[PDB]
Amino acid sequence: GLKTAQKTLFPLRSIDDVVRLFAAELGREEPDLVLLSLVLGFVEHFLAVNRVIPTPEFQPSPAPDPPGGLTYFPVADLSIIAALYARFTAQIRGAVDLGVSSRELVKKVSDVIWNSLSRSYFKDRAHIQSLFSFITGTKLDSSGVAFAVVGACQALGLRDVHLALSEDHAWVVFGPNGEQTAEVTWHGEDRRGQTVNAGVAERSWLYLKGSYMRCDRKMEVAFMVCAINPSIDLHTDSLELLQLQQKLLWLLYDLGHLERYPMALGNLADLEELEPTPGRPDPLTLYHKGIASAKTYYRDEHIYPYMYLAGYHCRNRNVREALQAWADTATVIQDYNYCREDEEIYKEFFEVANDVIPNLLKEAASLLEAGSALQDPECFAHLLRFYDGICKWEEGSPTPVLHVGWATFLVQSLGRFEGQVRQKVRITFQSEKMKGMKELLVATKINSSAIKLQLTAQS
Ligand SMILES: CC1(CN2CCC3(CC2)CN(c2ncnnc2Oc2ccc(F)cc2CN2C(=O)C[C@H]4C[C@H]42)C3)CC1
Ligand SMILES: [K+]
Repeated sequence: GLKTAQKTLFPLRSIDDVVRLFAAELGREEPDLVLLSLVLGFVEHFLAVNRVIPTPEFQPSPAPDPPGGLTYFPVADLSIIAALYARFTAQIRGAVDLGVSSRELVKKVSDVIWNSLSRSYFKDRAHIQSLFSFITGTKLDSSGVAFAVVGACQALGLRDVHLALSEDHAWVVFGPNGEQTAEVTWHGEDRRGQTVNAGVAERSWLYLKGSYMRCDRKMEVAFMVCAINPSIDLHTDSLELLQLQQKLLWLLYDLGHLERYPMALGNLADLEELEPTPGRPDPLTLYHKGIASAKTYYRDEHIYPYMYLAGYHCRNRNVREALQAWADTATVIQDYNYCREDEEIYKEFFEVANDVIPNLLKEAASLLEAGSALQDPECFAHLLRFYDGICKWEEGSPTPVLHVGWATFLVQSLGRFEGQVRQKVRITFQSEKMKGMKELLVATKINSSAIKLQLTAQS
């Protein structure tokens, strides 16, 4: 059952109503993860899953239809939300018979979630992150399973069970000092029931060498807020869900609950880039706050803080700063071993190397044709440092990184820098691969076939 202080806040008729419910919950020692996730999932379902109103091309009279379209909000009645809340609690409270939780108990709660899920659905669909999705559709995405287990543990009074988050995987931590770990969901087959010890030991990006986020209840709220998915379709985001996420992230920010959450700070900066809130820090300040957070709390072993920053510089045509931030990105990855479950960060580096940097340099070339970053040997050195970090990442790893297609874009990006610029650098490389082709990189003529042979040499 819901406390009367919670019920008095319903019905929710606006974004602001939702923000007040979140503000009220975050003022308590145990913000109700199940209540809050159900509200967000309900609002998201009727704003993005079933879009009620779609998202026109002057005259003396008023226009027949709203000339700028409509935004809307689906009213969240207490009756609807409490009914779903009671459904979840009856389910969880019934399936387990009851300040440190044991491994046997955590596995039990995890199994309750796991075995409730549909046997066959597309695990990568949008809008199956929330407990609304779990209750009304018996479907959860990978990290949504972990969040639901944490939520179920809170509903059972297991105050020591918490969400653990890397940059692409989720599990639970528990025990005396939060040092116990259990896999509860799949990634990518599954390691459910295992500890994460072997993943931390293999130095894969997926477990961040142990420098992963151990949430408290307030960061679990921040997680579900980051989990809002505004996509209506591939080309259309719900303005309302973006605005809801933005107001909620600022609320969490002001309470200090994004201090140890770098990707949440980058998320907020991305939103401020599109819709700046007057009186708030500008996006660059927030991007640098996320980098400072990763340095302070996670040993500077996170990748995305620098990709957030680089992307902003890229969209703002700050070529020098973008290239330096990508070089900084590769400098963090170079100390990891590329493992089989690391595909997500691989795809991000792939798009940077083979699309975003080529586009950035083509943009810069269009300015020069009409000082330019393409005439700056520091920019060229940053490009080489980016590839050096990727090569060192690959070096000695169980999985190859570079393939022939990467060499095509490298040759093209090298060519964007005139030989007279390239011949000015004096660089030392970490990777054997880059050491083995330093002279090819600074030669007046760029030997495409040799660079392809060298970049594709087997690790
Ligand atoms: C490349 C760039 C953009 N890019 C950066 C990376 C994200 C996508 C956008 C930001 N984001 C996250 N934000 C906050 N919390 N977790 C996140 O990721 C995880 C982490 C562990 C998991 F197990 C599952 C997910 C997926 N996930 C989310 O996306 C939100 C909540 C539901 C969780 C991943 C420029 C930087
Ligand atoms: K390596």
